[PDB]
Amino acid sequence: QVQLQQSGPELVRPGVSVKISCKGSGYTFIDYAIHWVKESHAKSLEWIGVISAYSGDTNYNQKFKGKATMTVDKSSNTAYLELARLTSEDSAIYYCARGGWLLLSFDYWGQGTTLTVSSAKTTAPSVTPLAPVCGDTTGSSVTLGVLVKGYFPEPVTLTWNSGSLSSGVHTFPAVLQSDLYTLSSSVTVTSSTWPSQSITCNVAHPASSTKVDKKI
Amino acid sequence: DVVMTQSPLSLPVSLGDQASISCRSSQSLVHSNGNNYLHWYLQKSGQAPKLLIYKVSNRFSGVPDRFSGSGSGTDFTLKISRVEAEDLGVYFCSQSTHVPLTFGGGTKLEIKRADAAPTVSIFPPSSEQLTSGGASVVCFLNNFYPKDINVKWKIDGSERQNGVLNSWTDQDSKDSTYSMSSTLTLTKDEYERHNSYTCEATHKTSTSPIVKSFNRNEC
Repeated sequence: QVQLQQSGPELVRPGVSVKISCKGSGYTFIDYAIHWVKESHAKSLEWIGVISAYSGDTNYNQKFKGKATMTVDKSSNTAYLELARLTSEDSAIYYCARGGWLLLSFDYWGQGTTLTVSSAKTTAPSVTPLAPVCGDTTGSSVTLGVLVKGYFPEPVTLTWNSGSLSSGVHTFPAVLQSDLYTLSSSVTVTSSTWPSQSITCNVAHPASSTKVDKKI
Repeated sequence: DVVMTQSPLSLPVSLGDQASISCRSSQSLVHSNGNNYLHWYLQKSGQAPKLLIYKVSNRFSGVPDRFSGSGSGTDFTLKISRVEAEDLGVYFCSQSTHVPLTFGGGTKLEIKRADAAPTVSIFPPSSEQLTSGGASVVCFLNNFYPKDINVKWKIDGSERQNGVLNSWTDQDSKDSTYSMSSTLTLTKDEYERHNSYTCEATHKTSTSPIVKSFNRNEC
């Protein structure tokens, strides 16, 4: 089957350079061309250029020239996109696509990459427990939560009672504040079964971390 | 630069139902050899866009028999007869007839269910964060629909607010509702100079705003 094996993901600092690949298989490499697309957190997709076959090489979309540079390697089926003068404004997912003629356009894509451009150092979270709403707000079902604020990089794991409380949980998308991230999750359960001290919040941040209990 | 405008951005459809998406371009996409080089791609959460239709009407390999393609030059429409579970996602369209290529804005197709009012919950600062010196107040407005809501923080009646961090979930797999969290962060200093802290939400399930607040920590 045709397949394009891009290889990412990158976490890098400002003003640096990164070259990211696209390896094609299942087809005659020199009978097509590789296009590259930017997937913004603003989520519309954006074409930056094409190299090989029909072409507007080096890099070539009004926005991206001089910024990105595109190169090839027929001996080992790999394309190369090179971004440099990197900023946070360049954190995105970069796709590589086979540019097909009249059996029209992008018929195969890459998995995407993900590049995170930050100045923040590896920072372990401060996780602290959210106990029952106003304190007088426990009548029929209660909701409790845990704040995981201030860590770098992603991700973080967060469960409630080892994995056994899954119903009614809601964990949020990590949002970014000022170089570091924050996450929250809430569990709602029946009022008669807590304050037993039967609920513990479990957080794991791979650069070494661990879990808090909702007391009384 | 052919701007492709596509509407609607959001389309709540019941499964089983039929849907249609408009895609439109500022310059005719009919090339000198005669073809409209318009295309539709589907990007599912967390996957890479996949082609779904090319030219205007051509289905790609193993695309289910239920998607049509129609158009010419500046107006084009995708239609699906029975919307199915594996069809929720963002549809895109592109034009290859002119360089550079442009992608339309996207149309996220969601499930259409009934109005549900958020359950709102406010939490005071963790007695062990004060010890650090920060003071966050978190507020969850869980399980509501439609997605439109606006949450406001009031400290002692005033809504002076800027230190807010909001986060939102996508449409739940079971009840098809959403959930949001709002966090107003302050310092232990700022925080211990005030009394009440309110959280209030505006959603079409109530003509009165939903309010939640508590009192204390000062002097």
